[PDB]
Formats: sequence, C-alpha cells, structure tokens
Amino acid sequence: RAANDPFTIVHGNTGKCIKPVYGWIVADDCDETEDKLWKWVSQHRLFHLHSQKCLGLNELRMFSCDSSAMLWWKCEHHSLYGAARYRLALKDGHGTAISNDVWKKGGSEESLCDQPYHEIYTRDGNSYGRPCEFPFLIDGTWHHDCILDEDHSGPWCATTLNYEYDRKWGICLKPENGCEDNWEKNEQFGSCYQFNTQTALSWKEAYVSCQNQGADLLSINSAAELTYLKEKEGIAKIFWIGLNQLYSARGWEWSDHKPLNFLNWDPDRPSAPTIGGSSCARMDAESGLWQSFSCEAQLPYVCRKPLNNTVELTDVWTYSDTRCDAGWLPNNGFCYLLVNESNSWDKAHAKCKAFSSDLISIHSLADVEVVVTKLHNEDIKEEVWIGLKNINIPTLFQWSDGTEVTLTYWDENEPNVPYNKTPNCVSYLGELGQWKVQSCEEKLKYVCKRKGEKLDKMCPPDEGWKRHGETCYKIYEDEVPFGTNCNLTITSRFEQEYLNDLMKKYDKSLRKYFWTGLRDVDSCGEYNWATVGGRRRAVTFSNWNFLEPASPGGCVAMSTGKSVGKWEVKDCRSFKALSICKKMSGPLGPEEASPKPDDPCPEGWQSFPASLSCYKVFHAERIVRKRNWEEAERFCQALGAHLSSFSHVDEIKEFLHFLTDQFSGQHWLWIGLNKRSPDLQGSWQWSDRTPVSTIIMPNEFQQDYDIRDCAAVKVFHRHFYDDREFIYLRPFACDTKLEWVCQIPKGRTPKTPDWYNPDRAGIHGPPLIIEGSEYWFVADLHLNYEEAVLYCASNHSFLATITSFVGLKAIKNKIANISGDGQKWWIRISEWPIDDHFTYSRYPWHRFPVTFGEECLYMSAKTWLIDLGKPTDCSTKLPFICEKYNVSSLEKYSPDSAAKVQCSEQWIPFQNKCFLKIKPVSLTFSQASDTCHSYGGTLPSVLSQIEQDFITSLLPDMEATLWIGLRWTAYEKINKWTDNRELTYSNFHPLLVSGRLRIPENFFEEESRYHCALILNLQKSPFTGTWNFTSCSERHFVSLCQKYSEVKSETVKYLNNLYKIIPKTLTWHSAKRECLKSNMQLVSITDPYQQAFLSVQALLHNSSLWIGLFSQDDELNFGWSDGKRLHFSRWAETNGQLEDCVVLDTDGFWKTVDCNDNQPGAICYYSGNETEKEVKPVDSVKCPSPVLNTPWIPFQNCCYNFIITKNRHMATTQDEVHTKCQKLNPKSHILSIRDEKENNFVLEQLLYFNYMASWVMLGITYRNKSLMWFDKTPLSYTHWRAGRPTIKNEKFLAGLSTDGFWDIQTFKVIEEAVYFHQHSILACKIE
Ligand SMILES: *[C@@H]1O[C@H](CO)[C@@H](O[C@@H]2O[C@H](CO)[C@@H](O[C@@H]3O[C@H](CO)[C@@H](O)[C@H](O)[C@@H]3O)[C@H](O)[C@H]2NC(C)=O)[C@H](O)[C@H]1NC(C)=O
Ligand SMILES: *[C@@H]1O[C@H](CO)[C@@H](O)[C@H](O)[C@H]1NC(C)=O
Repeated sequence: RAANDPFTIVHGNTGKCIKPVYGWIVADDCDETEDKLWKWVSQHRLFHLHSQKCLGLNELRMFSCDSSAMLWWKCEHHSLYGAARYRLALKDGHGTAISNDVWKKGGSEESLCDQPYHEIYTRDGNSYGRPCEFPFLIDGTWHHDCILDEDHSGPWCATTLNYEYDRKWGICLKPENGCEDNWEKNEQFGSCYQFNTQTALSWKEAYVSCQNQGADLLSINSAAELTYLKEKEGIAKIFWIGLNQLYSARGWEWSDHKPLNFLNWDPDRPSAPTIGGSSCARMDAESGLWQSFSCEAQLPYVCRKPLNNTVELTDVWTYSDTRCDAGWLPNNGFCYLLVNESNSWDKAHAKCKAFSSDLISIHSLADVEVVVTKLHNEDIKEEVWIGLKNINIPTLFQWSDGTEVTLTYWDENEPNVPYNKTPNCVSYLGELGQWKVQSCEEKLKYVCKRKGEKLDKMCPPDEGWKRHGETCYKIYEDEVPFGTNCNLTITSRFEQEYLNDLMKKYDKSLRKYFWTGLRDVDSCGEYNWATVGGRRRAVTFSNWNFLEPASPGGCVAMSTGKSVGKWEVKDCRSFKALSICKKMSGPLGPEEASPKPDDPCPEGWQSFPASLSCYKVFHAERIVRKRNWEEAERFCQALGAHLSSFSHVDEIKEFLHFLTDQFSGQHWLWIGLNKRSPDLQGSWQWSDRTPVSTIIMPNEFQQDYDIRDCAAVKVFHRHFYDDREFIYLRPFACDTKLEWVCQIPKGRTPKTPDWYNPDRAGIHGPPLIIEGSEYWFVADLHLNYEEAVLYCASNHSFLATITSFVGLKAIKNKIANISGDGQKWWIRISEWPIDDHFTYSRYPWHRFPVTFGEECLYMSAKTWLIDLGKPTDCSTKLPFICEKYNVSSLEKYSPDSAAKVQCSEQWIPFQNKCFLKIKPVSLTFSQASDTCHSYGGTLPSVLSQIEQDFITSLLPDMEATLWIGLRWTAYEKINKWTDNRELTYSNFHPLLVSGRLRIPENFFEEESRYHCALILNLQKSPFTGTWNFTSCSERHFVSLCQKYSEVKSETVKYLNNLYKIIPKTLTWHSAKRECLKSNMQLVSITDPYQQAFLSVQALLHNSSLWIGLFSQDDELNFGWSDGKRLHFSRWAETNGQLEDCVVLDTDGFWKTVDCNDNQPGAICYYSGNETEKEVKPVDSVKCPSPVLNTPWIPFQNCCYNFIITKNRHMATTQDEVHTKCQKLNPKSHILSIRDEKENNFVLEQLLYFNYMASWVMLGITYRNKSLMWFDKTPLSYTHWRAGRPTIKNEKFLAGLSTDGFWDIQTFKVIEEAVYFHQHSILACKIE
C-alpha cells in the first residue's frame, strides 16, 4: 500500500518540537499531539490538520493557502529552503527565516523528504480517474482527505486546485481490508475484482492506482478467467491487463509476479521489432484479444486483489553435494546435461526421454542460475531446447513433466506466437539465458534433466556456515564499524537472491542491516567495491532502494524487513550492521577488457578521447520531430546503439562539457536512466544493462514522482538531472561502443543511395503531379508509419501532404496505375499545408490533462472517398510517397526600394512593411482589391505569426470582419497570396473551420467557383484573429491595406491597461519586486488582444520578457501571479512546459524557462480603469444513482451517460439505441444537442476517450421527410462539416466527431457501417 501519514516537525540542534498558533511559532509543549499535525500537500506546501492553514512567509505565519505568497518549500540536504535561497529557522521558540539548521520528523530520522508523496486516484465521476488534489475548499472549510457525505456515493475528493470554479470530483480509492465494499469478493477464480470504467489513465498511472490499494493489475492465466472477463456486464470494451515489457532485456512480464504461460496475442499485429513497436499490452473485451499498444495512452483498467493471500515459500536455495552417472552435471540433487548433436524438439524429447530423464523444466531462479553459470559460459553461441510446449487454443504453455508453471524467463522481446501454428516450442538464447519461440523443426542442441540420489573439511558447516555449491557464506554475530575483518562483494542477481534468502532465514524481525563492501574511499560520488589487497573487481550488478543515492560518501548495508536486500546507504562513520562473507571469488570475472581507447568512430560519430564510446546527438531542428523517452530509445536501438550511459562519475561531466560546445541555447536531452519497470520497485536502471553506481539524481519532493520515471539531462552555455515523464517530447543523443558497429535500417544515413538512385528515377520517369510538386512513389518497400515518416522527411523532402482534390484524384490515378486498387499508402490528408513546427493542437477553453494520440491516416486506390478520414492501425508496413519542398526563402522581387518607400501620417509601419486603415464600409473581394489599389499598396498578406498579432492588435478599432485578401479556386491548393508570395502558414482553427478535405460533387463541367478568406472579430471570444474561408461573391468590411517600405524599416496605455516594459536583466522574483516597486504587478494575459499587443511590443524590443505566469505544482498546473484563472493560453508546444517560470518570446509564444535565470526584460501591468473579478458558477443539479459502472455527469440541468461498455447489437440501430437508453434508465432519451455550450461539453467528454472512440452517436432521423431528433421536436441548432447533408432515406448514422462537427454516414447494407459503430459512444441524456 501507499499513503501519506501525518507527521510532526522536530529540530535537530535543539532536540524539541514545533507548535503553530494563530500568531507565530510558540513553545513546543508537544508529545501530546492532539493539538498539532503536519502533512505534505500539493504545490510543495505544509498543511496543519488543526488550524487548517498552510505555513508560509520576512515573518513566518500560517496563511490560508488559497493565495500566492511564496507558499512552498523544498528539499535540501536536511533542511528546508523557500523561494530564493531562503531557509527555515526558529529563535527562542519563535520561527523566522534565516536564509543560511536541520529539521527532522517526529519519532524518526529523516528530513521530511525521504518518503515520496503518494497521491491517491479516483474511481469514477466527472474527472475520469484523475488523482486527488488536497486541500480543497468546501463550505468555507479546507479538507485534506476524502470526505463521506450522504449525498454522493462514498469517499469522494476534488481533483483540481479550485473545486468551486471547476466542480470536478471523484470517488476515492482507499485501501480496504476486505473485498466487500467497492469490490467483488468472488471471481473466477480465487480473487476479487474491481472494474472501474471511464478512467483515462496511462499504464503506469493505472498500475500505481491498483498498487496503492494493495492489489495489482489484471492477470489472465487460464481460459476460464478470460471467458469470465468476456461475459462481464460492467466492463470496458478496451482496457489494460498489466502485461508489459518495461525492463531492458526481458521479453514480456505480468504486472504481478505471475508466470506468463497463457498467451492470446492478436494475429493481425506484425510485431514491429524496434521502431513502431510498444512495450505495454492492451486487452479488447469484445473478442478478448491482446495487442501491444503504446502505453503512453489513456485507457481504462481493472484492479485484481488476491482473496485471502498467503505468504507461502519453499526451500528453493539449498545445498546437496551429490554425485551423478559420470558426466551429468550435478546441481541441488538434480543432473542437467545437454546433447551436442543437432536434433528437433519432439525427436530429441523422445530420444533423451527413454533414459531415466526427460526434457528440462525451470520452476524458479535456481534452474536459471544453473543454466547461466554452467553450460560453457551461458551458451555463448548456442541454441538449446527446453521442455515447454503448447498445443491448446488459445496458447497455454505447459511443461513436458510437471504440475504447474511458476517462472517464465522470456527474451526481449518475442514470445511471438504465430497465427497458423499448432506446435509451439521454446529455446534458449541471450547472455542471460532467456527463452524465445521456435518451430519444432530446426536442428539445434537440447538439454534435459534427471532426478539424482542424495549423498570435506575445507568448509565445515558446524559453526553456522552455509554452503552454496562452490563458495560458502558465513554470518557474524555483531560488528559496529565497517569492515572490521571482512567486506562482502556481490557479482550478479542470483547471488543477491541467495543472500536475500539466507538473510530472511537467519533473522526473524526487521531493522537489522547487513554490511556490504561497497563504498567510495575518495568521496567522489562513484561507488566501488572495497579492495582487500590487489582486487579491483568492477561493479557488475546493483540494486538500490527507491531513492538510495543521496550522499557523495558513506557505506552501504542491506535491509531485511520488507526492502529485502536493497542496498541502503548509511553513515560509514558510526552505524551498526551485521556482516556476511564468502570464501572464494572469481579469478576470471574482472579480468576482461573488451573496449579499446584507440578504435575510432565508424562514420560521423563525434567523441572525445576520454569517453571510449562514440556519440551521435540529434538536435531539435535536424530531426523530423522530438519524441518521447521510449521512442528515442527505440530510434537509438534501430541504429544499433542505446541512450548515453556513463560508468564513472567523471565521464558524465566530460560528456556534458563535450556536448555543451555543440549547443548555443539550453535544452534538455534524454538519458538511459529510467525506473519504468515494475520489477525495479522504484530503483533506477540503465537501458543498456549496466549497473548504476554513481549519484546522478537529487531528491525533489515532486507530487507525481511515481509517474515521471525517466531521467533528463540539462546543458548550460557556461550536472543538473531531472525526472521527466515518459510522455514528454525531447531531443536525445545515442551512443555506441568503441568496438561495436552500428546499424542502418533504411533511416537517416542509408539514404545515401536512396538520395541518388530513387530520387533520379522519380525525377526522370514520374512527371509532376497536377497542381503540386514532385511526388516520389516509394513502393516495393513496406514500412511502418514512423519509419515512413523518417524515410520521407529529409533536408528538403518530407511526407506527402494532400490538401487539394485535384492532387487527390491525381495520386489516386497514379496508385491505381502503379500498384493496384488493393494496396494502401500512408498519406497525410488535410485542407491547408500544416507546419510540423506548430501543431496548433491547443484547446482554446481550458488546458485539461489529456494527451492526444497520433493521427496516422492511409488511403487506397479504390474506396478512397470513404477511407480518407478513417485512421488505421498504423503499426503496419505499407508503401508511401514523399513530397518535395520548393524554394521558400530564395525568391527575391520588388526591385523598387527608395521609390515606393513612402510612410505618411496615414500609415503605421511594422517589420519591413506598413499598413493603412480605411472606413469600415462593406465591399466584396473583387471590389476591395481595387479599393486597396486606389491607395499605394496591397491587401494585408500574413506570412508570420507576429504580423497576424499586429493585425489582431489593430482589429479592436475596426469592424467585426476584415478582408485578409487571399483567393484560391475551390478544391485546389492556395497560392500567390494575392502578392506573389509563397504561402508559409495559415491560421484556420479546426474548431471553427473544418480541417478535413472537402469532397465536391463529382459532376461539375465548368462551375469552378472561387474561395476567399477573412479575419473575424468575434467580440470577446477566444478565436478572434482566426481566418475563415467563404465564397467571396458576398461582401464584408475592409479596413486594411499593406505596402512595402524599405529605407525606413514608457507607460503604454492600451484597452484600459497600463503596461511598463522594464529593460533590466533580472530574474522573475526580482521582476515581480520591481513591478511592485512601481505600484504595479506582472502582466496577466487573459485575452488575445493583450497577447498580440505584448507580442508586437516584445518584437519591438527584440528580446523575450518576463510575464506573470508561474508554476508551483512541479510544472503541472500554471497560474497567474494576480490570482486569475488560466483560460487563455498561447503555448508554443503541446507538451513543452519543461521548466517552472514563463516568459513571452519574440514570436508571440509563451516560452518556459527556470526563473533562476537572466532574461533581458520584464513586463508590468496595471488595471485601474477596469477591475472586474466577479465570477462564480452555480451547480445545483444532482444526478441519479450510477448504473453499470457509468455515472451520470451533470451539465446545465441535465445528466449525460457516455456508455463506454460492451455493445454489439447493431440491427436497426434507430429504435435499438432508443430501447437501450430506455431500459437502462427511464426518463432518459438519446443525446440531442440543442445549444452551443452543450456541443462543447460533449466534445470535452469525448476528448477524454480519444484513444478508443472517435464519434458520439446522435439521435438524428429523417421522419416526415426532414432531419429531426427522435423526440417530437425540430432541429434548431446544427453544426455540420461542409453544408447541410442530402440524406433522403432513413438508414444513416449521425455522429458528433472529435472536432465538434457532426458527420453523417449513409449506408445500403447494415453490415457495411460497422466501423462507425465500433468507434461510437452511446450517450443518453435525461433533461
Ligand atoms: C465562416 O464562413 C462560413 C461560410 O462558408 C459561414 O457559414 C455560413 O454561415 C451562415 C450563418 O449561419 C449560414 O447562413 C445560414 O444558412 C442557413 C441555411 O439553412 C439558414 O437557415 C440561416 O437562416 C442562415 O441564413 C450559411 O449557410 C453558412 N454557409 C455558407 C456557405 O454561407 C460561417 O458561419 C463562418 N463562421 C462564423 C463563425 O461566422
Ligand atoms: C436550470 O433551471 C433553473 C431553474 O428552472 C434556471 O434558472 C436555469 O437557467 C436552468 N439552466 C439553464 C442552463 O437554462
């Protein structure tokens, strides 16, 4: 389990207590804690359970923590420091900061920081399982734990910071003693289940949620459990199963420690080996099939707790020096032997079965230890059979002779059960002796095992001396100092497990440590084994505790209570621990030097002579795009390398000093360290199977330390390591050994012949596609989506983006002529050319925690009109085509420099251009053209973001619509920008203008209408400045013309606001102090007008300036220094908030930097003319009881139920869905949106399930020859994609999409639109 326990603060120098009262700190008088209790809460704050106030600051006092008054503390060595190098101290009883003491727990010896913050998750509600956020304010009272009232279901908490303004709650998930409440005390069989649906949680988050309750994730071991999970009523259609491979070199493991014998892998997944693959599994409940999906997603899960669990063990680590039949290797009473002759599986089984033996069987780590240590150096170059076969359907591995499987040791990463294969065989490979699949038809060696009979003064066990087979172990009575007579050195994990069993058998209670000969004599941070004289055995194995490395000096010991064998670090000066040793050692173990410091790098890899390894760094501009930790590791493995993993503590600083020369700005990089695997139990590990031995990470008391399990390194332009999640995108740097060769799997470098042969072949034969650049048709080479994108993307070439219907028809004809009407091709279909730099996938109303998936599309030669907006399983090998970039920044025109340069008083100048305003009179586009031509210039053409910001800042005084002035023929691309300028970017919000491709009527002789664009002034809406396209035969207002001018390329008042640009180079705290010195505060941008004005003002200064945006919750939730809700945001990236404080870049985007830095300016604001902050939502609607684990979320006098559950009845869905919503709960019909805010609410609820559902079913019919809802009511409000539909029949499916638009799929056969039914949600409102 895991929970936060209330504690007390104790001083170290003066060994007494703490006492907060209304005014200040007073005399302790504690040891009667009925009047004081402290607990850590969010934002690194301390909360008192008695006064219900949070401590803060320079007089220290208890303030209500609904304020921004530097209410946060940090984790020092053994003390606490505040905002900027502050400190916490007391003087004569009263506490006051000192800025230069230690504080420990009550009844313990640690700095209030060693135990990580264990947050709790929620089960169901309007939050979808998001973790709690304590404290929360209700009825004027601050609650720090889950409450229990007669209104809600059970223990429920608030999941966000401000509960009053969000009204998002969730039923808590607390550890229970039995499986009676919120569980199912019986299952199939011998466990209790908890099916929590509607919870968009990642794999690691779901595992942490199931583990905090003492249980674990799912575990399927027999077909009975599978068929019980299939026929369960309240279960999600797709969820997690805990099956994962998050280790370095392990095949596939269960979440809980259970053997993997029953496999149900989907036969459609091609099992992408390195790029495009995954490491966590996923279960589909409709067919009950297993897939390998990228477990960075957000899918529901299910917890499983063993019913009446018992701690049963055995004598798995014993000793028996028995003899065998003169040649059979004896080990622990058994005899193993492998035949050197080539044989099959069944034939060899029958061969060595005729003796008094049969094929080998591995039940625990003893057999694995035998297989690895013996067998001629773990069978360096060999393949050996093993008596595990499968003939059942589904797959269920079983031993040749046995009763039950108990340990599975797979090879990373291929259990690899074929589709059409009745016999399934396993074999040995790898330096760790792991298992892979075979065909029971290859000729390779085999091993088998015999039960032998039971049977020197060099090792007398008379004095309590245990034996292991080659080297005995001996424990001593007591030893206070370190290494009194002996120090122990461990070499591998099997020796560690033997030592753990010996320690558990020796002692009977907890809190007795055993010494270990690992220390740092030089106090250099790197740990090495103690030298007993002429011994320099390097560290080959390491297993620390959760966060053990904390001091660059000390001595290690081994705990035995629950952290069995975890190498803890204690003071090597004075600390008592027991001692264990061995007699023999390894003479040939540390005698090996494989790398050589004289071998150079193969090609292009840079390295310094003090590295013995070649490096290859991937900058943030050369690559196709940044990627997550797992994607970076897979990209490094594809090239034959891994992430940078240093052995010594000087190599890290040398590598940092070597990379900081290749960088100008500061940006994080990926590293091999990660604690993602559940078997590590919190300890770190290197991805290349190298034991961690140095202090690399500090101890930051983060709120989600269990979730962020990846290590990121920071470079400076002058060794700071942080813990990032496995979802953030980040550049990386692979590294290879000085003697090993790299790989080239059709990626970056092996494009060298792919830049000459196919490029010229496509430039010669294939002509230019109609209305577009050249398209190279990469066929006869099937690659995944990630591999196709990596192949197409180059210095100029990239993945083919289709934005026109003419180009669509051309590529369709070329595909039909080249490959056929059956093959599929990877195409990125859109309406306007999208920029890979700015994804524009930012929600405008709120920043809710949902990571959207990848939109990897496809298209075929036939059925292209239907499958153009349907995503596929893009871990598939298919041909593709690559497009070519043209000369963008190479065209030069406008030779007139001093003649046309004329900026009069009716002209506002900006960067290399100038604008002029006219009256807001209304004219069409063809008239507005000559209206601007009446003056000298052109219509306003936008080529960058800051020009759009300048236009937006000029917009408030203009009309509600402006003619931007770019025209294009309908159903084609956009060019010429009315001024012979290449279209760089376009600002079309996908929530207002449908980003999908437009499909016209296929019968049009010459009716080629034109489409023009305009800028909207949406009157306080967050979409002002965006562009909208329309048939410009109509007329709109015109208030702007642009021209080019060459020779001439304080307290500011703006929209009832006073802005001051401080040019001082200072931090964010000093900036806030300087703003407060002028009776002002840091600017809080709450509207796009202020954002655009501040952006153009920052461009006028050519440097990024500070703003009033900062974070306290470990960069999870941002907020303004004024106490204003973050509603408007213009971040530069989706997941780019990598540091704490915020600055406003010159390009108009909010950059994020750690505000312990120097920025060349800041922005202070003052609001005196307009001071309005009165906003409070009212929620007085209570929904009925939840049904089938699907609650009713209230919204505006209604109760919606997005039924994400097993449903396959798709026969006459019109009445079927209605009866389904009816018998589920009366007084509730199908969903029918009749407003605009309701559509946004439905879209928000859909976006939480964007990984398993892309549409929400709507109740649209065609009764009485008109589109109307199921109820007797007309259809007032509608949100279509492109015009009103033309549905004449009544057989069609209406679905609210993931962009707010309503799509309609018509069909003639009911069994043809099942793809729309598989990805739909059945919502039944109440009203
Ligand atoms: C962005 O531009 C598009 C134009 O392509 C705008 O779509 C147009 O919006 C108007 C306003 O609602 C529609 O007029 C309505 O037509 C229905 C047809 O049944 C009629 O019943 C209403 O009384 C009203 O006249 C118009 O049909 C629609 N489409 C076109 C081609 O003009 C869109 O509104 C613009 N976006 C924003 C935010 O204004
Ligand atoms: C809900 O009902 C109350 C009282 O009938 C009404 O004041 C309120 O406007 C309703 N909500 C909406 C969104 O109309």
